[PDB]
Amino acid sequence: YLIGIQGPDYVLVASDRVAASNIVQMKDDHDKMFKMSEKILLLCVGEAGDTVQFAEYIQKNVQLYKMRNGYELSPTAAANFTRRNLADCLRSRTPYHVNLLLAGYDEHEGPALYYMDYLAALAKAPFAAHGYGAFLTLSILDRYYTPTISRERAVELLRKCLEELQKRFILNLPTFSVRIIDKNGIHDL
Amino acid sequence: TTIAGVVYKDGIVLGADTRATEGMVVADKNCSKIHFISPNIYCCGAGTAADTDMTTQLISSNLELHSLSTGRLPRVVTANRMLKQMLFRYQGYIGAALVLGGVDVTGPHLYSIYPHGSTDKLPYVTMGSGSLAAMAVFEDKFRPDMEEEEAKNLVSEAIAAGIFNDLGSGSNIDLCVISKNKLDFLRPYTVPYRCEKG
Amino acid sequence: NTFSPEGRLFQVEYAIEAIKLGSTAIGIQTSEGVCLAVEKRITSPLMEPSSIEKIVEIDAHIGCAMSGLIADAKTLIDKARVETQNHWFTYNETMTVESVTQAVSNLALQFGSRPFGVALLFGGVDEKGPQLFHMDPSGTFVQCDARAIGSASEGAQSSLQEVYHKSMTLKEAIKSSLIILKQVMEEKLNATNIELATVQPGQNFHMFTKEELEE
Amino acid sequence: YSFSLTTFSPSGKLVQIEYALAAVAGGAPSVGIKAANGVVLATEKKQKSILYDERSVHKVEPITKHIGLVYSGMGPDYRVLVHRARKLAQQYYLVYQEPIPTAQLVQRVASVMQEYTQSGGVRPFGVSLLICGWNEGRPYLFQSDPSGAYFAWKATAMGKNYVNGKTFLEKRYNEDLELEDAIHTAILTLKESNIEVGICNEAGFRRLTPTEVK
Amino acid sequence: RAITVFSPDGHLFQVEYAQEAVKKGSTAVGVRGRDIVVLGVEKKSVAKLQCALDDNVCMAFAGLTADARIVINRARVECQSHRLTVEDPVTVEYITRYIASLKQRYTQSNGRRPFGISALIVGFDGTPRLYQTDPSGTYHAWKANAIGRGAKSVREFLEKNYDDLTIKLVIKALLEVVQSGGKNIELAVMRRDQSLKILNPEEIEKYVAEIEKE
Amino acid sequence: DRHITIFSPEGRLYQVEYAFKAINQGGLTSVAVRGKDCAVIVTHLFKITENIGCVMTGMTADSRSQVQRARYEAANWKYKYGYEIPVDMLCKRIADISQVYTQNAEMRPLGCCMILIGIDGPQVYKCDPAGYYCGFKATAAGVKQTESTSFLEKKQTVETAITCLSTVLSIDFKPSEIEVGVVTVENPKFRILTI
Amino acid sequence: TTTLAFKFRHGVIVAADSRATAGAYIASQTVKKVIEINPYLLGTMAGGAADCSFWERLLARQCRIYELRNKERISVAAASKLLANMVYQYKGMGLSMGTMICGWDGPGLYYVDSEGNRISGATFSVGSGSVYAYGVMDRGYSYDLEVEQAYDLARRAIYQATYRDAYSGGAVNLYHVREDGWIRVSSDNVAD
Amino acid sequence: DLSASTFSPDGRVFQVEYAMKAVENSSTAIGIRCKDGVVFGVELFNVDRHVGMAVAGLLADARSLADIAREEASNFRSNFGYNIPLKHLADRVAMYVHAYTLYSAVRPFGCSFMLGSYSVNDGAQLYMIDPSGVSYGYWGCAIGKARQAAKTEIEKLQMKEMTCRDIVKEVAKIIYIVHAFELELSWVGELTNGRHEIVPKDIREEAEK
Amino acid sequence: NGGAVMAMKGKNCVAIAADRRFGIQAQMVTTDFQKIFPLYIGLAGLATDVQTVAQRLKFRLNLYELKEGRQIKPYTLMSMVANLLYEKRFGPYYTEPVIAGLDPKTFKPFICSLDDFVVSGTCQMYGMCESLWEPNMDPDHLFETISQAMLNAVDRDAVSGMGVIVHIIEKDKITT
Amino acid sequence: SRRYDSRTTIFSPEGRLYQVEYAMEAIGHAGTCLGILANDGVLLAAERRNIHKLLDKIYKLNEDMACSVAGITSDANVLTNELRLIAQRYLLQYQEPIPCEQLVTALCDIKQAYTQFGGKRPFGVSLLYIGWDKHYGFQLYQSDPSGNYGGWKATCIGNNSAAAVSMLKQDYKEGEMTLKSALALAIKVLNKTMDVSKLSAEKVEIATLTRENGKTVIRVLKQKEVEQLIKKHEEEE
Repeated sequence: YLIGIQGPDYVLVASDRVAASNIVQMKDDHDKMFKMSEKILLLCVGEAGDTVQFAEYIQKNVQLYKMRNGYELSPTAAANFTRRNLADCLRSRTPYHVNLLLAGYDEHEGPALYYMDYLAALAKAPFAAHGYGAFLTLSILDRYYTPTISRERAVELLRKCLEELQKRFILNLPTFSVRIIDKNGIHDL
Repeated sequence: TTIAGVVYKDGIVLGADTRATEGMVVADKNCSKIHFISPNIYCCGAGTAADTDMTTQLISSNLELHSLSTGRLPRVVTANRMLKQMLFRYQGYIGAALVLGGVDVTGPHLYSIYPHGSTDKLPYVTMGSGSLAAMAVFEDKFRPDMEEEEAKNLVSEAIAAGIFNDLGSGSNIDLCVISKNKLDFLRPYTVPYRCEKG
Repeated sequence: NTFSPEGRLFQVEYAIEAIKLGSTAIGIQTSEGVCLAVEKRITSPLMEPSSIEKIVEIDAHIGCAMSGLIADAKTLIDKARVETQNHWFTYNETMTVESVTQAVSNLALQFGSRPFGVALLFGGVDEKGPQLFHMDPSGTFVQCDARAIGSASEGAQSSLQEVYHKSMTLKEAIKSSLIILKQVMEEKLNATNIELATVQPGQNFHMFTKEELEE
Repeated sequence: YSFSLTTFSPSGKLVQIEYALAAVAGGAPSVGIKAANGVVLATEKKQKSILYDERSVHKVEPITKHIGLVYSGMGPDYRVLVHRARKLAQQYYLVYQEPIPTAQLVQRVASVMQEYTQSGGVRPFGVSLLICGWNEGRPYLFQSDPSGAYFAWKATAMGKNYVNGKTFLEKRYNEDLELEDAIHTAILTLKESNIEVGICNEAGFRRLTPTEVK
Repeated sequence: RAITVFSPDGHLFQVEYAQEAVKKGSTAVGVRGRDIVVLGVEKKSVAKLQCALDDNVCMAFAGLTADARIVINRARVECQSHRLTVEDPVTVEYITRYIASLKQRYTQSNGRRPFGISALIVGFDGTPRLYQTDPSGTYHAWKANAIGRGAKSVREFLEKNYDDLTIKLVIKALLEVVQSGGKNIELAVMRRDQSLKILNPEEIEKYVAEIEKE
Repeated sequence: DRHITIFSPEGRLYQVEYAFKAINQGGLTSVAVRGKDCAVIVTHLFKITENIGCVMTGMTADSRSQVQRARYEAANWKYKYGYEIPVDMLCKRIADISQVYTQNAEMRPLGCCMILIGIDGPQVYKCDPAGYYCGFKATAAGVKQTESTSFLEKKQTVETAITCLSTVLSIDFKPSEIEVGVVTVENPKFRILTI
Repeated sequence: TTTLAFKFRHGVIVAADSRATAGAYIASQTVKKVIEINPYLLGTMAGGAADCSFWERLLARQCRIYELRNKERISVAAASKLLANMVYQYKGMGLSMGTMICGWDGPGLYYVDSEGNRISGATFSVGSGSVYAYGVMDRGYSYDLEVEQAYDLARRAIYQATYRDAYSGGAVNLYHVREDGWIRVSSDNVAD
Repeated sequence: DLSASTFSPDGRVFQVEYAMKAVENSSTAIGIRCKDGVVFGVELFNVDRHVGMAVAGLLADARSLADIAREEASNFRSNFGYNIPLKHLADRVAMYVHAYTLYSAVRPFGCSFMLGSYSVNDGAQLYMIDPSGVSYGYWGCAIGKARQAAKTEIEKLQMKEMTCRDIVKEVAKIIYIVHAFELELSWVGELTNGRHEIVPKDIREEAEK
Repeated sequence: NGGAVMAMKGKNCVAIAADRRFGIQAQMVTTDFQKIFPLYIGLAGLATDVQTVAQRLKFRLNLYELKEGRQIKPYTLMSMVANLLYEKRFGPYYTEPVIAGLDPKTFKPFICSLDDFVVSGTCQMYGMCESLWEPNMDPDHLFETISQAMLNAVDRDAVSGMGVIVHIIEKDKITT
Repeated sequence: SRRYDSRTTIFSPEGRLYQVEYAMEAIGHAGTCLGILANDGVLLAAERRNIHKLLDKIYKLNEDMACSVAGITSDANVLTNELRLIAQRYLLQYQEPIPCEQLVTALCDIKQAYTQFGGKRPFGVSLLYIGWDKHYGFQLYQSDPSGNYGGWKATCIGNNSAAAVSMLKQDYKEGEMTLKSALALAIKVLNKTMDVSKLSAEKVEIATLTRENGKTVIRVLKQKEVEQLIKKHEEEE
């Protein structure tokens, strides 16, 4: 499960720290954070190596660009880049099954997060979620969220969504790796 | 989807209906099917309209390149032979079939060409969804020794037999004469509340 | 490509001339142990005294000294390591020095674009005990007892001719290289003017620390 | 081979292309005029042995519905260049479905002639050819040359004694002239230096019909 | 065709020519400062109308820059590819090895010529490492080295003399021996984990003026 | 220079004209006449297609490569179109591949003049190692080719050709020396006359 | 095919049962699952028997080519990563295994599934019996653990796994990767 | 002039001629078309069971053309069934011989070789292939060193009604006059039933006698 | 997934309209998802193909638009996407493009679709608009008919709706 | 065979490639051209190769970037084609218009490959890039006919590049230009470089790159405006 919120001067994203094959989870420290730049941050739910075999394959390009050009890409620019890859893999022998949120904060275009379908259906998202806990949570966030908010309030709005994943949902996802992106750049919470 | 052709004394009257359906809905009530491969030769299409249009464009560019090169207007059999091959090579991925008619000094030829690549010249041919219904009328009524103008009275009724009796085929008949004497296109040929502003 | 009217190829004999501008290297074989030795080949003082290298490992049992065109050597060296590990992967035994050298000889004159200038000295103690195969850039490997490769090496060859001993002791054989390297060199040899590497019958190949070299 | 036979001279001149321009200097004269009814292109061809044919290999070969070419230079080279020009035109028709703009066919064909001034093992095309076309509201008269440089013209000349032929074309003619009237300058500029002729107008590309050439 | 076929000398033609080509490059001074690396280049030839491969590895090529970027691009693809395969970033040594292998490759090749650059690859491990790489594909560690036009005389200037002080060395070599240029010189200290960082010319005046006092 | 097909400073390919001189030094003297109703050729007679023949003239070895290429293309025509390739189309295509020898410096002009005869009425095409082809009315190619061309210009068809070879090579023949091929209106089948 | 591993302040212990099977027939009970790559880091074998040998032969080869060329040790992070990459390529080919990289670096334990699931935890059990092995494991596991107490924990947790898993029988095979590196700490029997 | 693609100004490629000289050196082969059969003699290769070959010019290269001819006979037998006719085989192998002349990189052949075959329809056929790829039928062929020198004695013979049976001795006789001589002889005529085969040793010993 | 693509031509003004939503299965993702990319085009069907064809087409189109500053003819654009999608007849991308917009400088409308009005998409529309179409409408009217057809076909439809965008192309104004 | 090959990738004993030196000299045969940056826009004057009566160089790389091609025409077209492709491929996947500095590096990679390997002749054509990349605003780059590129505030290329660019050394004051000063200096230097005292409208054509109301637009000057600048020139004389 992944969650994303767009705020006045921030982008808020947060992730369950878990993975499981079989009946048990085999880790609870699992980072569905895939930070790739100072303010370009993938978050990839999806099964197996494909989530990270893709994530890093994007990361090294997004980084390769920064050395080769001397400047950092826009959240949109990185988004359309990963979008392109996923569309190519759909027709390929290997169609990756990665549902990801590309958070980012451009300065002069402002904060933006993007939902990205595994098939490859980029869309700018005012707020978004991924996973299967997405069916539950998106209603809470759709009701509650307004145009204004604050990073202080964003914490409460997100803490309320955490309740759904334990209290009504079957799977136990117990710790949430909350993080923000703000003009300052990324911080853990 | 009733396309047809007849070899009359001076040539070939091709005939076609203006309908294309995406299954059970008519998406085009004015569909052009008697595609101009060349000024001399024309090819009706049936089956999938996409395959028919595009394959006809390929043979068009091909035929018009060969005639452009010799400076002599191409033969019908040539058109057919590359069509035979073109519809064979895919082995049923080109599932759209073609009725080619043309005249070369050698005179009229009209081959129905099935999408697996069988080319068979015959005095009457029909194809499309309506073909069974159409071919019974072409069988019953076609006569060798038919004249030039009576073919207009022989394909408009035959195609009409496919317009009424069939449900894939309908709409205005197209009829395109092929003769060295003259060529004729008759694009729409034979015809058989306000949402108040502000 | 052109066999000269006098038989032998041109580029190869020119590659043999390229060795003459390569470091002197004694390739001692004691029947106890292997003692590959090479002049540091350092000339520049702010060029590092411990980062320059002349002799590389191939397996844990085979060392490999090099001479001639130093840059060219590393291609054949890396491919030798790939060959030996491939042998380990397929047969679980380590690849003996005769075949480790042979595999590198096979690649030597494959120019259908230009020949390597490198002379190599594989030393590996293999079940036979000590073995020391010199490798010419002519694609010819030869088993040796004492061969010194490189530029002042011809004088090192003839010097070796009197002092070569039946059998030999490991430490005494080492001392032979330590003395001969003073002769072949223009300067007075210093432990930072040699890089010695030795393989005792029982040990895995060791680059020799400098303090031991002064003695 | 894999190595180009085009290399700079010490001051940066493409010697083989310059020699290709010398090959253009040979060949029978060509002439072409944009008049205002339509362009005309015409060329000297000769009986030579009196056993020849005149309808066998016209220098005036239609390329597309309303484009044509006339060459000066080597005749053998023209036969294949035309083939690729027709290839580009028909390929364009199946992709874009309109007969390709005159300016574009000239550009694409120029690129073909440029490829060999950079491509291995091949010499540059000797042939230089007028490429005359009429789309939309305008008659187009183009000159492609051996390096793949091309220019649109209002009047131009090629082959033997183009040097004087162009001079006549700028003084004996200017502005506009009704198509046979601008053929007047063709037949009389060509005279300075059998004959094939072909015209464009807006009547499908056309070879000036033989009874009326007379 | 084999390009770098051996001479009857035993030398390689293209390689020695490439050695003289870097000598035409500018005086890419470097030294492995005990604190931190510092490197710099000179002779920008200011008309007034006018690298980093990682956050550890950095490069100060001399030679012909036309080739040098083209080398560094492939080197940068190699850095990032290594970071995805081993978890940690590439070490300066591994970069130096690849660039040296890459440069070697073109001598033993069909149709290629050695890259004319001799790069001063530099970088933290947090201990400074200051390699030279030369067209041959030889790579040597150094603690001071300077490759360029008149850089050899600078290396000797260093040999007899070998944050402010390492910068004083890098300036001193140039503002005593090479032409005095307050803009031509572009030294960039790389701090331990701060990315190679150039200074504004006024910040360079820490010694560019203090050398005028010395 | 004069070795790799490239242009001379006169804008002239040297290797091409060397190939023409090689045709002249092939030592044979072919002539063909286009009658209204028949198309005599005389000299190496070939049957490129059952309806088409030609005589190569020049290097002997060189003739066979282009004979086989002519049969390849002639057969491939019918395979993609389904009617005899016209004599014009066949000569055009073989000329188009002989240019490839000229465009490419790798490979060399095959020195064989190619006098095609066949009815598309009767056709007498020439082809050169240049890549130039044209329909003549009464061609000749070979050694005494120019001396024959005059006699052709001055000008029963079989007689024209045979008296032309007789007068022009200035020799009275034996029937084995003059191989003769006719393609009569009624006989589109390439056929050696057999005087 | 159980192969527990866990790390604690005085080592990383890797225990493995020795049974291997085809059908409900048991071909052997002699295999030592913890295929060696390096004196100081080691593999595992779970899933199909041949896969783990082969992949870890390729791993041992590549780790060796690396240690020669780079002239340094390959790390547990890097070792698992090259491994994870190499097993990914054969994802969808059924080359299934549950190899683990272990070794002192601090200690590094990275479980590495065949579908490319290179995850770093500290506490693992891999294989069929893992679900049994897990429940015992957590109950004694603390980072505050003596080398002996940890030996007992690895042996109890393997012993309770083999007791229920039909396809896992054979003797416990501890390897302890302490600071220095691994030793065959116990090979001791289960039929005690 | 020295490279094959180039033409010398006069009208030939001199490389091809230098390659031709190689067979002008090597000693005479002599096949003789006869009332039945072609007795190859060379002071032999089973190209096919049907076809025999007698090479001349440097032997190294000659074997490769032999092997290509064996390949050519086999591809023809497979694709068409029926045993290859020599009039087509000559033309095919000769075509392959011709390709070299045309491109700079590969060198022209040194060899010239008379393949021959008795067959029912064709009867005896004796075709010689030059390194230019010029193959012609013959009534007799003799190539090598004594090139016209052998030709005067095969001219002295008048096989047209000589039997193969005289010729098996006569080839060796012509060899002896133009020629110590190692002798080789072959019989391909209807008694041998088109099986390419060396002369029976007693007749071959008699032939040298 | 999908989405609806209204398109309609009455008088020189060229109407086109579309739903602004797409769904991951039956759950709406976004209430804003562009389908009408500016002579305009409106693709519907899969989102992956919507975006893939929009990208590929703008690319091929810009190479032309730089090569001649001559604006593209609608018919040639129709051929451009026609050929572009038929290249996958073995792996065909699922999206239904319906261009709508003027023929340059003659102010002449050309609408068409590709496998009066042309509707396409997941939809409801073809039966709804057909007898309501007037062959002459001022944009003021044109907006009204297309907005009715849009809203009525799509409010009923399950998987489309929740936002409407309407471009009524004219040289004088382009209303939204 | 390869005996002919003159290499044209060789490295010379003087240490400077042959074709690169010859490529520099090809441009001297090329006609005058100059681009002049300002703080609001970037000019590109160029001189139409001859005035010839009966004939009836700057191109659109993007709408936000454009190039001037100097050294030769036949090669230039292929360069422009590749530039349009690189730019529109970058616009394809990254979905933002290519930053101009990058577009230059890409074409110069393509150029450099011709010198480095393959035994093929290099493109001999120096280019300018006028543009306004997002990250730097207006910028101008010059591409040497071997890989190089140099961001330049004003530069000339073509015949008398040296006299013209040197004339701009002191006659282009730094960081003061309103676009008006760019037109004045442009018209000056192009005036001084030709032996014709002033220049005719069939000589100059000026593609000014101007940020047109938040949508950057390249525009070749309309000839009536070209002649007001020239008509001003006649009185500047």
